[PDB]
Amino acid sequence: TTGIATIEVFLPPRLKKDRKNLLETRLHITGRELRSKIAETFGLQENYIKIVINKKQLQLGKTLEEQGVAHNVKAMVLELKQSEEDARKNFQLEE
Amino acid sequence: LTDDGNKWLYKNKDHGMLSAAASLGMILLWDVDGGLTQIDKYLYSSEDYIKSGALLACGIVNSGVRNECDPALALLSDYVLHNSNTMRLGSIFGLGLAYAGSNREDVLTLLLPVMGDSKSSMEVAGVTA
Repeated sequence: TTGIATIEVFLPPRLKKDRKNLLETRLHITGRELRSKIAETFGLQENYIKIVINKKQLQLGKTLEEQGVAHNVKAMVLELKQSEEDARKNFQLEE
Repeated sequence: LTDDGNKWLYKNKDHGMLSAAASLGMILLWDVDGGLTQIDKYLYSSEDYIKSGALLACGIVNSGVRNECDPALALLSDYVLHNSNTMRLGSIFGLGLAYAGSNREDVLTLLLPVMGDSKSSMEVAGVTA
């Protein structure tokens, strides 16, 4: 409704919290803002979390309305020892 | 395989790299987070040939389990079409391990073009089927 949905994201075990710590935020600011907002709301680093969103991956070069991510788009927040892009550098060191 | 792996693998020539990288995922099964985070120091290797190695590790980690976020298709799909023959070997094989018996139409469909991709080498095909 009202062009918005709830993202059911998944966080990892090592960051000890509610294992699936949801990641609530807007969807209009760019993916650069996405890791900014995927990190700002529920206490994550803008550059220490990747969000594999709805069987896909964040394209943080694009906004959440354009990067393939969107509202309601569930993601596994791998405990990427560096950013999404920095685990697109770290998790991608082996990816 | 978790501390000096770059050193360890470097003494394996091609297929040696493939095997060593894949064990990285099998060393940590049933952890799409810990393993996938133990999957962050090799695959993008200067000999990117080992990408199949972590792709098997990528697929292997998801084998025997199912995550709601469908990690196996996401990471693997972008490289199942990778032109390099070795890059694809890990993709299709690792994907098969991850979703073995899943029968998911998407992954099955995505695997469909692999069969018909003539450019794919036979070794790509045999693993593909």
